[PDB]
Amino acid sequence: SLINLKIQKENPKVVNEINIEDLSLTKAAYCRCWRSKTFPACDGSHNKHNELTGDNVGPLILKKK
Amino acid sequence: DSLINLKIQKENPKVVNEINIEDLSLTKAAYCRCWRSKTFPACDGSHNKHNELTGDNVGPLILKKK
Ligand code: FES
Ligand code: FES
Repeated sequence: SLINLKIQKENPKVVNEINIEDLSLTKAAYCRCWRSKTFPACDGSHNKHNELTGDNVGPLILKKK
Repeated sequence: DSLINLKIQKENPKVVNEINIEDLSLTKAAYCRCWRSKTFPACDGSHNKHNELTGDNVGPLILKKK
């Protein structure tokens, strides 16, 4: 049932705040699988998780107007 | 190690959500990273029960504006 295996395990609730107006990218993918090496950004690790596990998780994509 | 999402759109082989800056109403909006929210992709604090039951430490992503 653990979702997060390794990230900031000394912190009892990992919460990331992002300033959506400071997007340096036209879109930006944010991780919902707790496997990204760029966490809280998405690096595509979700694909390795889904393949390993048979899961169907993917990122939240933030997009500029 | 094992499944993260148990229930949400299991018919969909990859659940991706997009959000437009301009569609964000509030100065802050919480997005779920635990796959337990009844308002997915929004966070409704279901992570708290998940954390208490499993000894996990997951929390939402907060998008801040203005
Ligand atoms: S690396 Fe986790 S959702 Fe993409
Ligand atoms: S309900 Fe899932 S992170 Fe809050």
